[PDB]
Amino acid sequence: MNIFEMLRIDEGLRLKIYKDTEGYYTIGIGHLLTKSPSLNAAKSELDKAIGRNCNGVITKDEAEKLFNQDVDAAVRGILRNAKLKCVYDSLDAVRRCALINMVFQMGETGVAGFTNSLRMLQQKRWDEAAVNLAKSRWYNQTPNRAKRVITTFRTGTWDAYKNL
Repeated sequence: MNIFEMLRIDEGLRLKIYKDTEGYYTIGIGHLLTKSPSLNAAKSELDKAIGRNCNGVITKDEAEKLFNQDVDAAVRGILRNAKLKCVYDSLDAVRRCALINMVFQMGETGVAGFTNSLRMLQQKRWDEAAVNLAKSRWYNQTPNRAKRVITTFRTGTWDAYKNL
């Protein structure tokens, strides 16, 4: 299992514009297009992102290309962020995947706000951090996904994704 396989379990693959759990316009493998309520604004972001006239629909191929850029940007964001890099560098390979997943879903900013959990993960207090991460809007809004990520930080294994 790797970061790409893991995120594709969590995000899915949709070739037509769709709405987030949050109601936002997305496509592909969790690629948010706009937080704006117009399908028209979304369609315009899509064609800008792909470089063609898409009419709301993309190929597998374009989906994967967007996914490649997004994971690359997530990693680079972690590495550029003062709060995040320090925790990343301290973690093992599997837990590193779990932080990347959070960054992809919520953005750098969002994750950097989990101050106390970050602190516990750096300290390698796995059980405590798992309990603290669960006290969040994130966990309450997307509990099955959050709990997969949380088990990943708790165990350091890919067990939560075996099932799936």
